[PDB]
Amino acid sequence: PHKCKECGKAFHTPSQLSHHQKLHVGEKPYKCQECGKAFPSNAQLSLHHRVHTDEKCFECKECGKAFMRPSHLLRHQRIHTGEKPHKCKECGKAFRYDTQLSLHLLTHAGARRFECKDCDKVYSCASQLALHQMSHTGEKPHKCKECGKGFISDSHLLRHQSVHTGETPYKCKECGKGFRRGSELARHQRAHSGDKPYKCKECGKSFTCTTELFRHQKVHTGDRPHKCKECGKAFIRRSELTHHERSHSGEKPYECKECGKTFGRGSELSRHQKIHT
DNA sequence: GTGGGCGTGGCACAGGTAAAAAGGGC
DNA sequence: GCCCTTTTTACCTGTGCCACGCCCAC
Ligand SMILES: [Mg+2]
Ligand SMILES: [Zn+2]
Ligand SMILES: [Zn+2]
Ligand SMILES: [Zn+2]
Ligand SMILES: [Zn+2]
Ligand SMILES: [Zn+2]
Ligand SMILES: [Zn+2]
Ligand SMILES: [Zn+2]
Ligand SMILES: [Zn+2]
Ligand SMILES: [Zn+2]
Ligand SMILES: [Zn+2]
Repeated sequence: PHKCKECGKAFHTPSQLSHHQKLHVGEKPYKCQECGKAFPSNAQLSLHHRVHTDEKCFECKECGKAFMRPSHLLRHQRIHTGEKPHKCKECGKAFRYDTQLSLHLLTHAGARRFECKDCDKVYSCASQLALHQMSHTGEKPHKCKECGKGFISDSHLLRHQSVHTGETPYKCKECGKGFRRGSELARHQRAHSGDKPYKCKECGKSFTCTTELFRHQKVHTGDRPHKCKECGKAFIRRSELTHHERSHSGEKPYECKECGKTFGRGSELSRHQKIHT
Protein backbone atom coordinates (compact mmCIF):
# COMPACT_ATOMS: atom_id res chain seq x y z
CA PRO A 1 0.00 0.00 0.00
CA HIS A 2 1.75 3.08 1.38
CA LYS A 3 3.35 4.26 4.64
CA CYS A 4 2.36 5.30 8.18
CA LYS A 5 1.34 8.70 9.52
CA GLU A 6 3.25 8.55 12.82
CA CYS A 7 6.40 6.75 11.67
CA GLY A 8 6.15 7.01 7.87
CA LYS A 9 7.86 3.73 6.95
CA ALA A 10 6.89 2.05 3.70
CA PHE A 11 5.03 -1.26 3.83
CA HIS A 12 4.93 -4.06 1.26
CA THR A 13 1.53 -5.33 2.44
CA PRO A 14 -1.40 -3.67 4.24
CA SER A 15 -1.15 -6.35 6.96
CA GLN A 16 2.45 -5.28 7.55
CA LEU A 17 1.45 -1.62 8.06
CA SER A 18 -1.34 -2.62 10.47
CA HIS A 19 0.77 -5.04 12.53
CA HIS A 20 3.21 -2.09 12.67
CA GLN A 21 0.72 0.64 13.60
CA LYS A 22 -0.17 -1.57 16.59
CA LEU A 23 3.33 -0.88 17.97
CA HIS A 24 2.44 2.79 18.39
CA VAL A 25 -0.45 1.70 20.64
CA GLY A 26 1.89 0.46 23.36
CA GLU A 27 3.93 3.67 23.24
CA LYS A 28 0.89 5.85 24.13
CA PRO A 29 -0.58 4.82 27.50
CA TYR A 30 -2.34 8.16 28.23
CA LYS A 31 -5.81 7.72 26.72
CA CYS A 32 -8.48 10.44 26.59
CA GLN A 33 -11.38 9.27 28.76
CA GLU A 34 -13.84 10.95 26.36
CA CYS A 35 -12.82 10.12 22.75
CA GLY A 36 -10.20 7.38 23.18
CA LYS A 37 -7.32 9.27 21.54
CA ALA A 38 -4.00 8.27 23.05
CA PHE A 39 -0.76 10.09 23.80
CA PRO A 40 2.76 9.23 25.03
CA SER A 41 2.66 11.61 28.01
CA ASN A 42 0.12 13.12 30.38
CA ALA A 43 1.32 16.57 29.33
CA GLN A 44 0.38 15.84 25.72
CA LEU A 45 -2.98 14.36 26.66
CA SER A 46 -3.59 17.59 28.58
CA LEU A 47 -3.04 19.50 25.33
CA HIS A 48 -5.73 17.30 23.77
CA HIS A 49 -8.12 17.73 26.72
CA ARG A 50 -8.84 21.31 25.62
CA VAL A 51 -11.05 20.08 22.79
CA HIS A 52 -13.50 18.85 25.44
CA THR A 53 -13.53 22.19 27.21
CA ASP A 54 -16.10 24.84 26.57
CA GLU A 55 -13.23 27.35 26.36
CA LYS A 56 -12.13 28.16 22.83
CA CYS A 57 -9.06 26.39 21.49
CA PHE A 58 -7.46 25.52 18.17
CA GLU A 59 -7.09 21.81 17.46
CA CYS A 60 -4.65 20.31 14.99
CA LYS A 61 -6.60 17.85 12.88
CA GLU A 62 -3.66 15.53 12.34
CA CYS A 63 -2.93 14.47 15.94
CA GLY A 64 -5.66 15.87 18.19
CA LYS A 65 -3.59 18.31 20.26
CA ALA A 66 -4.97 21.83 20.72
CA PHE A 67 -3.65 25.24 21.64
CA MET A 68 -5.01 28.40 23.22
CA ARG A 69 -3.98 30.61 20.28
CA PRO A 70 -4.14 30.21 16.49
CA SER A 71 -0.50 31.27 16.09
CA HIS A 72 0.53 28.39 18.38
CA LEU A 73 -1.30 25.82 16.30
CA LEU A 74 0.04 27.07 12.97
CA ARG A 75 3.62 27.05 14.25
CA HIS A 76 3.02 23.57 15.59
CA GLN A 77 1.71 22.25 12.32
CA ARG A 78 5.14 22.68 10.72
CA ILE A 79 6.11 19.42 12.41
CA HIS A 80 3.66 17.74 10.02
CA THR A 81 4.15 19.86 6.90
CA GLY A 82 7.94 19.96 7.17
CA GLU A 83 8.07 23.65 6.36
CA LYS A 84 11.19 25.54 7.54
CA PRO A 85 10.07 29.17 7.15
CA HIS A 86 12.95 30.89 9.03
CA LYS A 87 15.95 31.30 6.70
CA CYS A 88 19.38 32.48 7.84
CA LYS A 89 19.75 35.75 5.94
CA GLU A 90 23.52 35.10 5.80
CA CYS A 91 24.30 31.41 5.12
CA GLY A 92 20.82 30.42 3.87
CA LYS A 93 20.25 27.38 6.13
CA ALA A 94 16.55 27.07 6.97
CA PHE A 95 14.87 26.31 10.30
CA ARG A 96 11.41 25.42 11.54
CA TYR A 97 11.32 27.94 14.44
CA ASP A 98 12.50 31.48 15.07
CA THR A 99 14.09 30.18 18.26
CA GLN A 100 16.18 27.79 16.26
CA LEU A 101 17.40 30.51 13.88
CA SER A 102 18.28 32.77 16.83
CA LEU A 103 20.53 30.10 18.34
CA HIS A 104 22.04 29.39 14.92
CA LEU A 105 22.95 33.08 14.47
CA LEU A 106 25.61 32.82 17.20
CA THR A 107 27.69 30.79 14.73
CA HIS A 108 27.98 33.88 12.51
CA ALA A 109 29.42 37.26 13.38
CA GLY A 110 27.58 40.23 14.82
CA ALA A 111 24.93 38.24 16.68
CA ARG A 112 23.71 39.47 20.04
CA ARG A 113 25.59 37.23 22.48
CA PHE A 114 24.51 36.39 26.03
CA GLU A 115 27.80 35.16 27.48
CA CYS A 116 28.03 33.37 30.82
CA LYS A 117 30.15 35.27 33.32
CA ASP A 118 31.48 32.03 34.83
CA CYS A 119 32.12 29.64 31.90
CA ASP A 120 32.22 29.43 28.09
CA LYS A 121 28.50 28.86 27.49
CA VAL A 122 26.70 31.48 25.41
CA TYR A 123 23.00 31.92 24.64
CA SER A 124 20.72 33.97 22.39
CA CYS A 125 18.45 35.61 25.02
CA ALA A 126 18.44 36.50 28.71
CA SER A 127 15.98 33.86 29.87
CA GLN A 128 18.24 31.06 28.64
CA LEU A 129 21.35 32.64 30.16
CA ALA A 130 19.43 33.07 33.40
CA LEU A 131 18.35 29.45 33.49
CA HIS A 132 21.91 28.27 32.82
CA GLN A 133 23.29 30.54 35.56
CA MET A 134 21.42 28.45 38.12
CA SER A 135 23.92 25.65 37.48
CA HIS A 136 26.69 27.86 38.90
CA THR A 137 24.82 28.83 42.07
CA GLY A 138 23.46 25.31 42.50
CA GLU A 139 19.81 26.34 42.66
CA LYS A 140 17.41 23.54 41.71
CA PRO A 141 13.93 24.86 42.48
CA HIS A 142 12.01 21.60 41.93
CA LYS A 143 12.72 19.36 44.94
CA CYS A 144 11.76 15.71 45.37
CA LYS A 145 9.61 15.14 48.46
CA GLU A 146 10.88 11.58 48.99
CA CYS A 147 14.65 11.98 48.63
CA GLY A 148 15.12 15.77 48.57
CA LYS A 149 17.00 15.82 45.26
CA GLY A 150 16.62 19.01 43.23
CA PHE A 151 15.77 19.43 39.58
CA ILE A 152 15.92 22.10 36.91
CA SER A 153 12.23 21.74 36.00
CA ASP A 154 9.06 20.08 37.16
CA SER A 155 9.33 17.81 34.08
CA HIS A 156 12.66 16.43 35.25
CA LEU A 157 11.29 16.07 38.77
CA LEU A 158 8.29 14.20 37.35
CA ARG A 159 10.51 11.88 35.32
CA HIS A 160 12.70 11.07 38.33
CA GLN A 161 9.73 9.72 40.34
CA SER A 162 10.15 6.40 38.50
CA VAL A 163 12.82 5.46 41.05
CA HIS A 164 10.23 5.65 43.85
CA THR A 165 7.10 4.40 42.03
CA GLY A 166 8.46 1.70 39.73
CA GLU A 167 5.51 2.41 37.46
CA THR A 168 5.78 0.85 33.98
CA PRO A 169 2.97 2.26 31.81
CA TYR A 170 4.46 1.25 28.43
CA LYS A 171 3.25 -2.32 27.82
CA CYS A 172 4.43 -4.89 25.26
CA LYS A 173 1.47 -6.53 23.55
CA GLU A 174 3.47 -9.64 22.63
CA CYS A 175 4.94 -10.58 26.01
CA GLY A 176 3.12 -8.31 28.48
CA LYS A 177 6.18 -6.70 30.13
CA GLY A 178 6.04 -3.02 31.08
CA PHE A 179 8.66 -0.25 30.88
CA ARG A 180 9.27 3.11 32.48
CA ARG A 181 10.03 4.82 29.15
CA GLY A 182 8.47 4.48 25.73
CA SER A 183 11.97 4.36 24.26
CA GLU A 184 12.71 1.17 26.20
CA LEU A 185 9.50 -0.48 25.03
CA ALA A 186 10.59 0.56 21.54
CA ARG A 187 14.00 -1.04 22.11
CA HIS A 188 12.31 -4.12 23.60
CA GLN A 189 10.05 -4.51 20.58
CA ARG A 190 13.07 -4.22 18.29
CA ALA A 191 14.58 -7.12 20.28
CA HIS A 192 11.46 -9.22 19.63
CA SER A 193 11.85 -8.86 15.86
CA GLY A 194 15.66 -8.98 15.80
CA ASP A 195 15.63 -5.38 14.48
CA LYS A 196 19.19 -4.22 15.24
CA PRO A 197 19.71 -0.87 13.45
CA TYR A 198 22.97 0.22 15.10
CA LYS A 199 26.04 -1.42 13.61
CA CYS A 200 29.72 -1.50 14.59
CA LYS A 201 32.00 -0.55 11.70
CA GLU A 202 34.90 -2.63 13.05
CA CYS A 203 33.30 -6.08 13.46
CA GLY A 204 29.81 -5.66 11.95
CA LYS A 205 27.83 -6.68 15.05
CA SER A 206 24.41 -5.04 15.22
CA PHE A 207 22.53 -3.85 18.29
CA THR A 208 19.02 -2.68 19.14
CA CYS A 209 20.08 0.67 20.61
CA THR A 210 22.92 3.17 20.90
CA THR A 211 23.99 2.36 24.47
CA GLU A 212 24.66 -1.32 23.73
CA LEU A 213 26.61 -0.37 20.60
CA PHE A 214 28.60 2.28 22.49
CA ARG A 215 29.77 0.01 25.32
CA HIS A 216 30.52 -2.77 22.83
CA GLN A 217 32.89 -0.49 20.89
CA LYS A 218 35.09 -0.04 23.96
CA VAL A 219 36.42 -3.56 23.32
CA HIS A 220 37.94 -2.33 20.05
CA THR A 221 38.97 1.05 21.51
CA GLY A 222 41.00 -0.11 24.53
CA ASP A 223 39.03 2.41 26.63
CA ARG A 224 39.29 0.88 30.12
CA PRO A 225 38.78 3.73 32.65
CA HIS A 226 38.47 1.83 35.93
CA LYS A 227 41.90 0.94 37.21
CA CYS A 228 42.75 -1.13 40.29
CA LYS A 229 44.84 0.93 42.70
CA GLU A 230 46.32 -2.33 44.09
CA CYS A 231 47.47 -4.24 40.99
CA GLY A 232 46.89 -1.70 38.20
CA LYS A 233 44.50 -3.76 36.06
CA ALA A 234 41.93 -1.77 34.11
CA PHE A 235 38.35 -2.60 33.18
CA ILE A 236 35.57 -1.26 31.00
CA ARG A 237 33.03 -1.18 33.82
CA ARG A 238 32.84 -0.02 37.41
CA SER A 239 31.27 -3.26 38.54
CA GLU A 240 34.05 -5.49 37.15
CA LEU A 241 36.53 -3.55 39.25
CA THR A 242 34.07 -3.88 42.14
CA HIS A 243 34.12 -7.62 41.63
CA HIS A 244 37.85 -7.51 41.14
CA GLU A 245 38.30 -5.73 44.45
CA ARG A 246 36.55 -8.74 45.96
CA SER A 247 39.00 -11.06 44.31
CA HIS A 248 41.65 -9.52 46.54
CA SER A 249 39.90 -10.31 49.84
CA GLY A 250 38.81 -13.71 48.55
CA GLU A 251 35.23 -13.01 49.62
CA LYS A 252 32.91 -15.47 47.82
CA PRO A 253 29.63 -13.95 49.08
CA TYR A 254 27.36 -16.31 47.08
CA GLU A 255 26.93 -19.87 48.35
CA CYS A 256 24.75 -22.62 46.90
CA LYS A 257 22.01 -23.62 49.33
CA GLU A 258 21.95 -27.19 48.00
CA CYS A 259 25.60 -28.26 47.99
CA GLY A 260 27.45 -25.45 49.81
CA LYS A 261 29.79 -24.32 47.03
CA THR A 262 30.69 -20.62 46.96
CA PHE A 263 31.15 -18.14 44.11
CA GLY A 264 32.50 -14.65 43.50
CA ARG A 265 29.70 -13.28 41.31
CA GLY A 266 25.99 -13.98 41.34
CA SER A 267 25.89 -15.10 37.74
CA GLU A 268 28.29 -17.99 38.47
CA LEU A 269 26.11 -19.06 41.39
CA SER A 270 23.02 -18.55 39.24
CA ARG A 271 24.48 -20.67 36.43
CA HIS A 272 25.66 -23.27 38.96
CA GLN A 273 22.18 -23.64 40.49
CA LYS A 274 20.56 -24.88 37.28
CA ILE A 275 22.69 -28.03 37.55
CA HIS A 276 20.35 -28.92 40.42
CA THR A 277 17.26 -27.64 38.57
C1' DG B 1 34.04 -34.20 30.01
C1' DT B 2 32.72 -30.64 33.52
C1' DG B 3 32.39 -26.72 35.83
C1' DG B 4 33.68 -22.14 36.99
C1' DG B 5 36.82 -17.75 36.26
C1' DC B 6 36.68 -14.27 33.14
C1' DG B 7 35.18 -10.65 29.86
C1' DT B 8 31.59 -9.13 27.68
C1' DG B 9 26.45 -9.49 25.76
C1' DG B 10 21.47 -8.42 26.69
C1' DC B 11 18.59 -5.85 29.25
C1' DA B 12 15.85 -2.13 31.72
C1' DC B 13 17.44 1.94 33.59
C1' DA B 14 18.84 7.23 35.53
C1' DG B 15 19.95 11.83 35.08
C1' DG B 16 22.63 15.18 32.86
C1' DT B 17 22.56 18.90 28.89
C1' DA B 18 20.95 19.90 24.00
C1' DA B 19 17.17 20.57 21.47
C1' DA B 20 12.40 21.02 20.42
C1' DA B 21 8.18 22.74 21.43
C1' DA B 22 4.51 25.11 23.95
C1' DG B 23 3.32 29.74 26.42
C1' DG B 24 2.43 34.77 26.67
C1' DG B 25 2.47 40.39 27.13
C1' DC B 26 1.31 43.75 24.16
C1' DG C 1 2.91 38.48 15.08
C1' DC C 2 6.98 39.75 17.30
C1' DC C 3 9.97 38.57 20.53
C1' DC C 4 11.28 36.25 23.66
C1' DT C 5 9.98 33.02 28.13
C1' DT C 6 9.04 28.66 29.91
C1' DT C 7 8.10 24.00 29.74
C1' DT C 8 8.76 19.31 27.81
C1' DT C 9 11.28 15.87 25.11
C1' DA C 10 15.60 14.03 22.62
C1' DC C 11 20.04 12.67 22.82
C1' DC C 12 23.81 10.91 25.25
C1' DT C 13 26.45 7.64 28.06
C1' DG C 14 27.40 5.36 32.42
C1' DT C 15 24.90 1.69 35.42
C1' DG C 16 24.25 -3.12 37.80
C1' DC C 17 21.83 -7.32 37.25
C1' DC C 18 22.08 -12.06 35.16
C1' DA C 19 23.39 -14.90 30.69
C1' DC C 20 26.51 -16.56 27.36
C1' DG C 21 30.75 -18.11 25.02
C1' DC C 22 35.36 -19.03 25.68
C1' DC C 23 39.13 -21.60 27.85
C1' DC C 24 42.10 -23.80 31.27
C1' DA C 25 42.34 -26.55 35.59
C1' DC C 26 40.91 -30.24 37.35
MG1 LIG D 1 31.92 33.15 29.37
ZN1 LIG E 1 4.79 3.81 12.46
ZN1 LIG F 1 -10.49 13.28 23.55
ZN1 LIG G 1 -0.35 18.00 15.21
ZN1 LIG H 1 23.63 30.78 8.87
ZN1 LIG I 1 28.30 29.23 32.83
ZN1 LIG J 1 13.37 11.41 44.82
ZN1 LIG K 1 7.76 -8.28 24.84
ZN1 LIG L 1 32.50 -4.25 17.00
ZN1 LIG M 1 43.73 -5.51 41.30
ZN1 LIG N 1 25.08 -26.38 44.38
